[PDB]
Amino acid sequence: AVKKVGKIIKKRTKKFTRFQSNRFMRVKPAWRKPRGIDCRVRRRYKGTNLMPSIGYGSNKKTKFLLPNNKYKYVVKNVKEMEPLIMNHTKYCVQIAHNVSSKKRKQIIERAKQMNVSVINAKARL
Amino acid sequence: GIALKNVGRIKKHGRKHLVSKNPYLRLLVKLYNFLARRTNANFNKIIAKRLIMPKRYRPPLSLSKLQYHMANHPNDIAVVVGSITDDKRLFSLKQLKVCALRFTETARKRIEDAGGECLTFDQLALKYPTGKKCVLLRGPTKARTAEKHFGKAPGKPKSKARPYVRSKGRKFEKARGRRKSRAYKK
Amino acid sequence: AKSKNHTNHNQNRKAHKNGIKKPKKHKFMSRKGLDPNFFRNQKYCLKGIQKKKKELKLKAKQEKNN
Amino acid sequence: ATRFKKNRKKRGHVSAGHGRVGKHRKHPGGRGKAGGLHHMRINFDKYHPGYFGKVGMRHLNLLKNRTYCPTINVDKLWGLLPEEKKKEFSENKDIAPVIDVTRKGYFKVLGNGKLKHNQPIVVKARYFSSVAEKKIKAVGGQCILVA
Amino acid sequence: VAHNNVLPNVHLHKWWQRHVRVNFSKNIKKKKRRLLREKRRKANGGTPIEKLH
Amino acid sequence: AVKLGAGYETSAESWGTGRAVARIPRVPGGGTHRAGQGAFGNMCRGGGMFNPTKIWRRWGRKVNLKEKRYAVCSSIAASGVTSLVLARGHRISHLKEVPLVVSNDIESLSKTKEAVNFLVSLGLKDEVNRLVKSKKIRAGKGKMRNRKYKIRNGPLIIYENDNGVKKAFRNIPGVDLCKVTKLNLLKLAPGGSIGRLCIWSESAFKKLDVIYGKIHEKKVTKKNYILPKSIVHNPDIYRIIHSDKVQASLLAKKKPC
RNA sequence: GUCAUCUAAUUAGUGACGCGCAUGAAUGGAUUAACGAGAUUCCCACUGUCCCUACUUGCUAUCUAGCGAAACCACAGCCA
RNA sequence: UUACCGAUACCAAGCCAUAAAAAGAAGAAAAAAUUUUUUUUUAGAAUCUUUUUAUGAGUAGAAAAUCGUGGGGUUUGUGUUGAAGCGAAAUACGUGAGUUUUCGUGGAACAUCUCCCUAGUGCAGAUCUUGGUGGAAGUAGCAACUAUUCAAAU
RNA sequence: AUUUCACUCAUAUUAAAUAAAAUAACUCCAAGUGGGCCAUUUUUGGUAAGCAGAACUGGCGAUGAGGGAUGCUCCUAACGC
RNA sequence: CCUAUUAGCUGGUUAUUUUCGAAAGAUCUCUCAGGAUCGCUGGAGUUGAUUAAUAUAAUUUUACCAGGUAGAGAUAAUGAU
RNA sequence: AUUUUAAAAUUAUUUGAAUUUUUCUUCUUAUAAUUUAAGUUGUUUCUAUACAGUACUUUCUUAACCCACUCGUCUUGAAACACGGACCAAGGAGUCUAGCAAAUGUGCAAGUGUAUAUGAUUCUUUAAACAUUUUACGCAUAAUUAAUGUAAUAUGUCUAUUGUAGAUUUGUGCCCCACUUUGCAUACAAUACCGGUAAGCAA
RNA sequence: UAAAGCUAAAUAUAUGUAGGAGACCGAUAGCAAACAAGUACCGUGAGGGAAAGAUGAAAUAGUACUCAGGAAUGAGCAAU
Repeated sequence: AVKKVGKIIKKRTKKFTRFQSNRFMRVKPAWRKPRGIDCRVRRRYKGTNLMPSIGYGSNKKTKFLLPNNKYKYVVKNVKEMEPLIMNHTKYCVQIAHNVSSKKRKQIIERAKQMNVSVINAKARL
Repeated sequence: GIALKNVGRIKKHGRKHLVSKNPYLRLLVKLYNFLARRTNANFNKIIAKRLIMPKRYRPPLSLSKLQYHMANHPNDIAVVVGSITDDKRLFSLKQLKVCALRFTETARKRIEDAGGECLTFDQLALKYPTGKKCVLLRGPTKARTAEKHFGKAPGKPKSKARPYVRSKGRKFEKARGRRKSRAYKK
Repeated sequence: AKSKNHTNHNQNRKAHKNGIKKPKKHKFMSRKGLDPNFFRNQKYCLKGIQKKKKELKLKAKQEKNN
Repeated sequence: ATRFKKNRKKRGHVSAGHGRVGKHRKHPGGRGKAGGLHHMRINFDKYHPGYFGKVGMRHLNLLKNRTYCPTINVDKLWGLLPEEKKKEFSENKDIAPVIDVTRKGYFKVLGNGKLKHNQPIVVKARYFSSVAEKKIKAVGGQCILVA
Repeated sequence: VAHNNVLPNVHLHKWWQRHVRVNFSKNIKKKKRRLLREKRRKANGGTPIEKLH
Repeated sequence: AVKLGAGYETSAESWGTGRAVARIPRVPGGGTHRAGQGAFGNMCRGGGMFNPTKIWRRWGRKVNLKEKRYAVCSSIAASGVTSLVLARGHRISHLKEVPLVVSNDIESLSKTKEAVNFLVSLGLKDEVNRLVKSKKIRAGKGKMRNRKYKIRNGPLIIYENDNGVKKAFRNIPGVDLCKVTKLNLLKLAPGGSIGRLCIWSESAFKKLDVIYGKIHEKKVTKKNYILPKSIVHNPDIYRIIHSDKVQASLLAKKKPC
């Protein structure tokens, strides 16, 4: 069903799974459109693995923003934080996975004094 | 369910945006469709449309045809979206005021010596934004060789389509179906 | 095996999918093989008309250009 | 530019765009120009009318150097020489240009076009069309035959 | 054959991969020839290596 | 290219109908692991690739001489403007002017120390630092193919005479030189990028005009070559829009639905 | 096929008959003692072939210690 | 004769996309404290921005835009304060291929989406190839050659 | 018959009506296809056939949804969330 | 080994969304499991329309045409009876 | 941030008129406010006077109601008593070259391409880049004929064939259209002229 | 100017040897063979023909000692 928090409405949860991936190990759950001929899912038989459509698209006014109602931006050092100084209340910052504890403390403190929220603030400590 | 042609969506044909990634041509297109939108000028609308066209639809125009088309009105400006090429068959030029996308080196020199001048489309927008005293011209679009193969297939009755052959000797596609002596002709 | 020899089924639908095209109906038809000794005379008429018209226009041009 | 190829966009489509019923067999109509006059006859007659048969006599060894002759038409002689020299031959009625067309690389002078009225011009060439001669003499020039 | 195309004419009905060869060494050969003739004219002690024709 | 017969150097046999096995060719014999295994075929292990790479691929390309000359001219022009050189990646915020030219004695210096000192004194200390600290071992299998490091591109020193400049400015990472007579597009636009920080000697700068048509000389000027002409006289599109002649032509601003 | 015989009963066997679909003479015809792991019918003897099955012996099966595969396998396994 | 139930069809409204359209190359608003402070914004990317309406099945087939992989130029980055990879995950984003993060493991490299170049570039099947592993199953079976037993030593 | 001059034949609703009529017309390149089948109505052969062969239109194929308990083709109705 | 011979025949032919969307007729064919060629389809592009018109229409009206199926007939012809 | 304006309605005054004759009668005259205009705003509680729980968000696992036949494939028709598939990993199939065309982008343009090769203080890269003493060759610039061959208005004019539509331009009734003016592209024709063939003449 | 003869260069080199490179492959790939590879092994023979790389910086740190076991091994308060 639809999920609605604040103004952000997510039109569908529980991401689509590939047909028959439940009962075949070689078939990964990642969605693939089934070509088939008599394919059930392709023909849209009721009660079987509905396919993604453009109609599920979230509205463009609130498309990419996180539950904190702002867009995420992934940074790798303190230098890539400069553009956030202007839109600190529209963007949250996430530190890249391959950033060391050297630099993570620096990015955390810089974002703190920049007044921009950090997503994975308590990582690697 | 509703019964509409094309499921109710209007379909247009032809170019929508310029394919050329030429920065100067992109600037020209921006300026001229701004002019077309803002002014009422069908002149500007046509220029904006023609700046968008493929290369085969902005063919070169010779100085001979330029002079011939501008013969009756001598004080106006010939605006051609293609390029202007020099015609060696022409003996003498006379005082031509022409705006064009590109000018051949020879055509340019001939025009300057004749005393006219070569104009670009930004200058044309600067001086004649609406298009007063500007005659819109274009070269022969159907004159190119590729068009000689189009139309009815070569082999249809009364077809003037030029076939695709290696060469055009007597022994190349000239015997059966091209003369009464061998079965039929065309 | 036996083949379905013939059917006109779906042919009308195919025909009407791009409509029943009408002939273009141009204004002038070529006179290549029609009424000789008449269209030849028409050629002579037209030649004379152009001769007289062009000679009048040339007279006017000469008398206006001195 | 293998990433722009159309086959890439049929990557998961089974038939690779070649049909489910007809399939993509290998040479299902024959090889090369096989079926002419038999089952590709409609193609041959519609796009290459006079293909089959032979006409004319045989030239055993040709030696195209014997009959090679480029042609220049009568309306390009004045354009052969530069513009200021056109001007200088134009205003002066006592001199005419002598153009050795053979030297520029044409052997025959053809008669299409229009020479300038009352502008004499002498042309040297190996061959002349009769109408080319008539036009050159009409403008007061002369055709000189050279080899 | 199909559609309006020139009739095919390719003379590749024999084993042509054996005879294919590509000149990867055109400019290398140019340099080698220039070096050889330069060494020739250096060896013959000021006499030009060209002959009058 | 792969070895010509690779994967097909075995005895061919596909006895496979009625054997309850796939009809793929199998190697003959017995007494070894390979006997009976799937023979050549792109799907088989050790079977040879689908379309073996051949040396007669179209490696090179033929480029029109006029187009190459146009590209070189455009690269020089692009190097002549500050914004493009800045956007390319160079740190030229302390340069006095983008088409910077230095006295011909730059062609005579012969020590990398004084070359670096001159480069710094021009204000390219940041550029030199970028080039120096950019040296880095690259990612991937390239570094096992004699392609270990990856450097950025710095200033291109264009000179007319070599009195030591070539053996003075090399060995500085990211710096390359070019004689003005043989200037190369592969150096002028590295990676197809627009605008390269170019440092000209005075003589090379002056000889550019000789090369490209002005003050013609017999064995220097590119014979009967004409500099390309723009299709617009002035690309200041919004200036010509704000000109009062066309402002009077524009009618009243309308409104959306 | 018809007539005899064989039986109680004979699409079988044997002896005859012959306008023989379509027999026949070294494409060999007719007949033949002896011979045959050749085809066929009948009789005597014989017997679990059978009426009509029963009991019994060895080796397995079976349970255990040890050892220990394979074919087959879309997913699986009640019916009207 | 009434009432009711009953669709992915119909109607009203929202949102996605497609198509078409109308139009466009610069200035302060509010709130909370107390005249002065504080907090949000204060926009202008033309394949763009704002707004409007209609429409949305689809095999064979075609096209566009996207998402990934090996390698190459350009740019600018990440790594012993632990890279790639891998297992489980996530108040995560996307419609979706995917992307990005956390923890654990790992112990030496990795990315570049700034733009572009390149290809041996994307698997569920082909009695596909190679390798590994199952249920069958502690099952079938370990049945020719008459036969073993007592005591002792090691 | 052609050409040139004249005069003028509704158009303010448009030389009858109606028309999400320009979503048109044309040109180029090219894919797939070229085994079909069913329903109503008509019809040939056949005793007849879920038979063989045809005509019109609509469908199934290529297509799900509600109903006909069940059902490729029936009725309703065709599909973004 | 030529040889990865040939196969009009069987099997397979690898990411997502969006948009458009078929044919199983026809002509010729040593053709009937194939092909070429029309038709149907996509993409590209131009000319047009953008002016509640004109072009246009699987529609009707008005005017005018052509027909010999259903029906009717056997005393109208032929053939029956 | 120059239409959530204007008006429309309502209220309170005000001007005149009308009329169904008046406590919602109507029409304007002005003013000022409202919303019934000009797509939801307010109040009060709780979350809660917390820093992560028994609440809230989310994943997973289980149920429950309704629904749901193995996919791939050939086929008119497959869940089929049609074939392939025991399972998993890795590999696995429209590519390369020649030649032609169309399309589009780019450069130059009656020219275009510098082929082979040469030179040159270039020689890690560099097997690439750079260059080419003012009728080499390809394609195009002219066609037609088996062919000897012949070869495109025609010197009255440096005008440049003729029509009907037609883009653009010019004026008269800077924002409509009707008349003029010009007449691109293109379409449909007509004319000339070139090559070949007929026919007539033919030193 | 045939029926006699010689002759360098420009030319070619899927061989051998030796160098140098690469937008090549990265152990099911790349040669069949990264290794003791035309080896093991198979066939009377002509011939057929594999699989198989990685401790760690250093084994000049490759597991000492104790306990339990016949031993393999296991465990440790012991150990690189």
